[PDB]
Amino acid sequence: PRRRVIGQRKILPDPKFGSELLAKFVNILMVDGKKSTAESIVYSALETLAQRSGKSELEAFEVALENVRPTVEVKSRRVGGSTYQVPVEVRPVRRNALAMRWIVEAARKRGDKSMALRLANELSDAAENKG
Amino acid sequence: AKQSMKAREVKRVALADKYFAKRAELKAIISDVNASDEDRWNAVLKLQTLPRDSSPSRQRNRCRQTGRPHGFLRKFGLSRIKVREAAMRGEIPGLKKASW
Amino acid sequence: VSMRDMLKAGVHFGHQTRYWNPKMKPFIFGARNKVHIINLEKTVPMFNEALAELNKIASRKGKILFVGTKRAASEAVKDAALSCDQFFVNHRWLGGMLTNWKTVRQSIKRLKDLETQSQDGTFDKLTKKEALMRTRELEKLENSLGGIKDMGGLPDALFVIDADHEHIAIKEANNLGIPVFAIVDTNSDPDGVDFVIPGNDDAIRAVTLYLGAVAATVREGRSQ
Amino acid sequence: NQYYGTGRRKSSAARVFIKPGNGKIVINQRSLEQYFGRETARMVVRQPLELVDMVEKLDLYITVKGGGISGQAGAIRHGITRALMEYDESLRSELRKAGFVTRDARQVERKKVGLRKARRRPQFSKR
Amino acid sequence: GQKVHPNGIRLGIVKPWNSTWFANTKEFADNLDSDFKVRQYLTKELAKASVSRIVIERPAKSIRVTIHTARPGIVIGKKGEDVEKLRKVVADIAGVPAQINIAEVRKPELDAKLVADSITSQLERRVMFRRAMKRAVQNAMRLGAKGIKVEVSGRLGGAEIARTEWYREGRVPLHTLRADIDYNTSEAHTTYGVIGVKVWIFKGEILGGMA
Amino acid sequence: NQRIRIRLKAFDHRLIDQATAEIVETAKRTGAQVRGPIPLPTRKERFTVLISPHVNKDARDQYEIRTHLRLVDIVEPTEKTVDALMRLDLAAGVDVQISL
Amino acid sequence: PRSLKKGPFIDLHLLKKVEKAVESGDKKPLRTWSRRSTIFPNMIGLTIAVHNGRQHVPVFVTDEMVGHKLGEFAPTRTYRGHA
Amino acid sequence: ARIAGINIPDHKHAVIALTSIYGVGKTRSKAILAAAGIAEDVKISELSEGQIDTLRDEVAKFVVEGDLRREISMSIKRLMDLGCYRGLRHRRGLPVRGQRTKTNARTRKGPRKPI
RNA sequence: CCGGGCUCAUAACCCGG
RNA sequence: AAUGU
RNA sequence: CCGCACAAGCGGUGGAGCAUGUGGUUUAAUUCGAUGCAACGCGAAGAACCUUACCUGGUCUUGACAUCCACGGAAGUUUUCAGAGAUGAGAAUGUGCCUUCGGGAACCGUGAGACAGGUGCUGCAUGGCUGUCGUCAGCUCGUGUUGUGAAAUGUUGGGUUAAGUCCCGCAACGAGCGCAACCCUUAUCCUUUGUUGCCAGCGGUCCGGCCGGGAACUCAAAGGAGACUGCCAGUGAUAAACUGGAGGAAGGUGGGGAUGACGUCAAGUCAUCAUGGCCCUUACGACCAGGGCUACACACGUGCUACAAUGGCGCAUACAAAGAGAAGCGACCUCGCGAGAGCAAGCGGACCUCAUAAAGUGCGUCGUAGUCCGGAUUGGAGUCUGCAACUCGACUCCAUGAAGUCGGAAUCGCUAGUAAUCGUGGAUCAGAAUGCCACGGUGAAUACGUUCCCGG
Ligand SMILES: [Mg+2]
Ligand SMILES: [Mg+2]
Ligand SMILES: [Mg+2]
Ligand SMILES: [Mg+2]
Ligand SMILES: [Mg+2]
Ligand SMILES: [Mg+2]
Ligand SMILES: [Mg+2]
Ligand SMILES: [Mg+2]
Ligand SMILES: [Mg+2]
Ligand SMILES: [Mg+2]
Ligand SMILES: [Mg+2]
Ligand SMILES: [Mg+2]
Ligand SMILES: [Mg+2]
Ligand SMILES: [Mg+2]
Ligand SMILES: [Mg+2]
Ligand SMILES: [Mg+2]
Ligand SMILES: [Mg+2]
Ligand SMILES: [Mg+2]
Ligand SMILES: [Mg+2]
Ligand SMILES: [Mg+2]
Ligand SMILES: [Mg+2]
Ligand SMILES: [Mg+2]
Ligand SMILES: [Mg+2]
Ligand SMILES: [Mg+2]
Ligand SMILES: [Mg+2]
Ligand SMILES: [Mg+2]
Ligand SMILES: [Mg+2]
Ligand SMILES: [Mg+2]
Ligand SMILES: [Mg+2]
Ligand SMILES: [Mg+2]
Ligand SMILES: [Zn+2]
Repeated sequence: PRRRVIGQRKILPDPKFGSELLAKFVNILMVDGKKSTAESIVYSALETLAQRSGKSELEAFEVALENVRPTVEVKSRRVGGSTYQVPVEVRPVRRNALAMRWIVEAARKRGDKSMALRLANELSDAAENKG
Repeated sequence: AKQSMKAREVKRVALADKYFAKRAELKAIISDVNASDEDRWNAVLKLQTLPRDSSPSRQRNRCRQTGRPHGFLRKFGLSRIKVREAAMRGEIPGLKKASW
Repeated sequence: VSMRDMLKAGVHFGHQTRYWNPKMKPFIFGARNKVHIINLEKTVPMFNEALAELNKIASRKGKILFVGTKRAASEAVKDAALSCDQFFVNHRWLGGMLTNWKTVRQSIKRLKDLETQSQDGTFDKLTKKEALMRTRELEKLENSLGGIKDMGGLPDALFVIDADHEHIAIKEANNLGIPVFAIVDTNSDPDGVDFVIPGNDDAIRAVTLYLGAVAATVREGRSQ
Repeated sequence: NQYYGTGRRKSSAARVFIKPGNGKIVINQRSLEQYFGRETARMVVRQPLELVDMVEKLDLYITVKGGGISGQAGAIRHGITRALMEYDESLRSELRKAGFVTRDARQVERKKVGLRKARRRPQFSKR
Repeated sequence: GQKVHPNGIRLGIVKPWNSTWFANTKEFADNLDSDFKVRQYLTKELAKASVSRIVIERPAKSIRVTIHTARPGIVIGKKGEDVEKLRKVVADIAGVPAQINIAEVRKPELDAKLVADSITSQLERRVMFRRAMKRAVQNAMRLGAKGIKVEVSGRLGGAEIARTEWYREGRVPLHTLRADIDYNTSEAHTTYGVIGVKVWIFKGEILGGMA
Repeated sequence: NQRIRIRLKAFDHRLIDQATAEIVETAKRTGAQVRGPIPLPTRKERFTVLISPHVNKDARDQYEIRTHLRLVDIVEPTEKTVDALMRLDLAAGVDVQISL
Repeated sequence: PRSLKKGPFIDLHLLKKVEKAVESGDKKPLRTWSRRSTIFPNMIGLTIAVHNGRQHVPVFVTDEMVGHKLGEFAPTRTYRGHA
Repeated sequence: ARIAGINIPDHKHAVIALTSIYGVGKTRSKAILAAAGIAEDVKISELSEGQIDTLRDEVAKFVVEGDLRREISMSIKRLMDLGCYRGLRHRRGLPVRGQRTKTNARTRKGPRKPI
């Protein structure tokens, strides 16, 4: 907003685990408020990744996220009065958000037959850091 | 709405009132499932004979006051153009702006 | 009042030398260190005669008014006035107080009215917020009108702590031809004064001497 | 004794008649799992007991009505929280600090003149 | 900016509904029409009366009507003579027994409608409108000790180009719900075209709502 | 036992409160057992019309009518009670219905 | 279309005119306006001048058109191409 | 399998592979599969020839394919010979059952061309 | 070339065939 | 981007 | 300095088809009106006939609509012939009512005029009503002022707000209209009234609050309590204000609504209505039938359904809110693949009906494809209203299966219970909702910040 600063909105932690990160992932992934289906898909891809690679669903998920977290950005800001593409640091929250958004974009573009499949394969790629 | 319009309407309504029973009865005849084909045929033939305006449909629910043939309310018998005024005179009993 | 009193009272002090203020080279004892020195020997006659006039004024039932905006004498002016039940302005001279007394009367009315309601206490009938507002407003009015509310009309003369700090009041009063008794210090102009006390205008002791002599005179003349 | 509380979320109402018991859950005289098609609402509603870790010791005789699955779940939770502290005051401090106690007030907007929706407007014609 | 009717805003609590009889949807439209017919007839009858207002009532399957005017005598008639001339036809259009009641306006200057009707009459009688507004507001401020606003609009002075003008005195918090405004308007015929009028009279910051 | 039942309709809740007051007291004095008038949910009809003549098409404003309800029932009412209820006549804005 | 229970429609004056014509063997074209009239078999081999808002269009009844309207064969509007 | 002429139903669930027959919508397909007492789901494969043949008989009862279209053409030609409103618009490639001709008529008129 | 964009226009420039 | 009520 | 004015988000338009409005063209006629923003799913909350103002033909001339005079007849009812109809021609028929007993009132016909009639002109002659700046924080007056005057001052400066909100300094002093507030709706608790509404605890039950009982609970509608920066801190010129904390259902305008300060656009409306003034009187008035308002090489606006596995198809099975009903809404039961048909209970409606919400969720299936995708077009045949569906209605079954696989230049909207997504109602209305207004269910991301925009 122009005039003065604002905060941000809090949301539920997932009852199944309690990973707010997962809460944000399901949210960013959800469409048309269809949260039930979204969480179903998330859990399916989560398990079919962790149980085919790594030890614990949550831990595999986390390390995968890590493996793609960025640190710098370039989106221009008119700091000098013009649209300079100055590279500035990225907020850790923003880092996570971008990581999640990107990985979900990849799963969307991965294929047609199983959303759960596409997702798990994407995150397997992420954990392996070749994706 | 020109006076001729209203004359037409009043004549129409009066006449429609005149033939109501006759037409309803012949309708009952015609629709009847088991009714003789010939009787149905004759009834249908006759129904043409009645005045065209007699049919209730040809009316129009004009505003009572202005007679404007649009924006009519049955709840009030008037065009939208008038009910706002009458409402805000507070004359329309218990009529008040809705803020819920 | 002895001249020695004026010297002790620091009446002789002077303002820092001012460019293009050559209006009053005369009437000054001297100057040094950017301090112009006042001719108190002139003060003694001027002072005593101003008192001589004021005695008659008070014997006239003369309504004096005392105006003070040099903060150092704000108390003193009120005290001398109340010593003779005379009216005063310790507060700022909000301007117009004379030239649109026509206007000011209304404010006087409203002050009276809020006083009356306070004595009714019917503020409590209103929301507490409004009542505290009402009290605030009444105080705000009393802050300035208290020293003049009682006169019911224009005074008979002005007493000025300092021809300068009280400038606007003098300006206003001159339009009516009201006499002005004023202290004029170096770098201050009698041009607007009727009766002048040559003396330092920014020393409390000088204020005290002026006001004591003045109040004694006004009290006696009023009391005949 | 009898302990009671009322709950309301969205546009739903819930009666919580609750008594020292064994934690059985009866919702409209139905099993919780039979009530909500997914554990989700079950997980959500069980939380207030979860804080107290006293999940085992009441008998729950319950109604919820109106709204939808989710609002209803929320009403169930609200009523349960109230009825519980209504049962025992001393738990109230931890309960509120634990963020259970408030009542949600958000509700819907009406449709408005010139709007298709609460906060959506027809196409503008670009100029 | 165009305004909302003062009466309508004040109608819910401060201003009475000139009619308040009950009806189902069934009778409602014709009940309204009967009220309209009667009142128009009354206005012609009451024009000499210049009655401020008329309420129509439907107690117990029978109608009733009350009229407020500047002069009780004008509207009534000696020994109640004329009132019955009206009662006949009003009971007739009403199709039901009818009765007339008259409430005197005790300070006609304080009625928006009366002020407006007077102003309009003088206008049609070629009295200078500005003088009319002057004296009217003068009376109002003298008598009510409370604000008044007034306006006029049209081919003022028979000019070839139209215009409007208005005048205010004292307080007129139209926006405040608590403030009560006697609002009305009127018509002033002109040898050329039309002239309109509108009035707002603040009388006292109500305490106690409709009660 | 004989049961008398009473419903009331009008546009003002206060008016109906007072009417009921009259209805109950008149039945109390006469000594019939009286059921306290039962409040009931009210209907509200809503409407809106274009408030502007000719082309401008926005700005329709809305209005609402609220009709309040109250109910009273009398059991084993005294005959004097019954006629006493009959005797009462309600304000023009009030609409009354009684049933046995 | 018209319910079968309801039976066919024809406009009585027209029916009388056609019955009379066939009986007489006059066989001259019949002015009319009753587009809504339905075509019947008895009127086969006949000719009818159907009004079209401006003019009565000649038409030669034949068995094929039986069961049609009379207005179906009498176009009202016109169109000859924008270009 | 070759059925109802020279048509080959693909080897999908019998009912839909049967709908593949032109002139056979889902209704007729369900009907035929019922009549044969044949589970609709079955592939076209795994059917003894006799089941195929009884299906051939079944479809025999239809009006289908070449004769279907032949009839359609006869109806439309019949319509076109009339000179009526419907026939004229039929021959003009214009909406025939009363849709606006000002706009939204492509599927009948065709892709836009310049004026 | 025509037709669409750009303006409060008409140009400039812009898009599509 | 030149000229324009 | 400010706000969907950018930035960060989400998702559309622009292409496909159709719906709808408009430009042009065309026609006997396609009735009239609205125009950057602020016309163009707009007047119109609903054109088959009527509507209807236009076209074509047929008709009338004190007249379709009102009074006034004379004159003749109760009224009215039933019925035939011509005519597309308007009308024309006849038949019997009524034959009455109050009558002071004179007649009169009733009505009806004819005749005489005076007049009637206009959707004919002017929104730049007008009133009324409406759009627009803009729910933008401003706008002015009295006295005084000082300045010779023309004036300005007030209303500027120092802090602070959503704000001319407030504090402070201050030739100005004080006032009014805007702001805020007084109002509805909404959130927690109480009193009070308990059926048609309620069932915790009683007793019985075929288990059906079914009924005995019960006034707890929920709930209904009236009336009360409830938030004040009030509290702690801190900070600030001690000011005002600002930051945090507790308490609490609700914390700092708790949310939403109404409410639109002076005035701008000779903005719009002579077609709701009003009217200056002006044009027409066998016609610019009126009646009748059919035709048009929906045409159709093209351009434009707004929209609906899409191009599919988050999906398609089948079987089973959860949870809402609000409205409308007497020529009405209409159950149960029977008939039909279906639209529907027949019989007929209840409810003016906490009682009866409309009327079983859909998204969700268990099981199964479909494997990326012009598809079990999409659905238009076209054929055939049916139901309903209505006198009457040819031009031109909606709705049902079989069969037919376009384009279309995310869409350039360019561009719209949104900050939470919002966007998005999914169902319900009502009004105009015989019949005709992809428009318009309400109602629930499910239900998010983004915000560095003020530098380029845009209007203030
Ligand atoms: Mg109709
Ligand atoms: Mg049990
Ligand atoms: Mg139920
Ligand atoms: Mg719109
Ligand atoms: Mg919705
Ligand atoms: Mg408004
Ligand atoms: Mg098919
Ligand atoms: Mg942006
Ligand atoms: Mg125009
Ligand atoms: Mg005939
Ligand atoms: Mg005659
Ligand atoms: Mg204008
Ligand atoms: Mg103009
Ligand atoms: Mg100024
Ligand atoms: Mg603001
Ligand atoms: Mg109780
Ligand atoms: Mg400090
Ligand atoms: Mg403090
Ligand atoms: Mg706290
Ligand atoms: Mg507050
Ligand atoms: Mg306000
Ligand atoms: Mg016609
Ligand atoms: Mg049109
Ligand atoms: Mg399909
Ligand atoms: Mg219906
Ligand atoms: Mg294709
Ligand atoms: Mg057909
Ligand atoms: Mg959709
Ligand atoms: Mg709908
Ligand atoms: Mg309806
Ligand atoms: Zn000094």
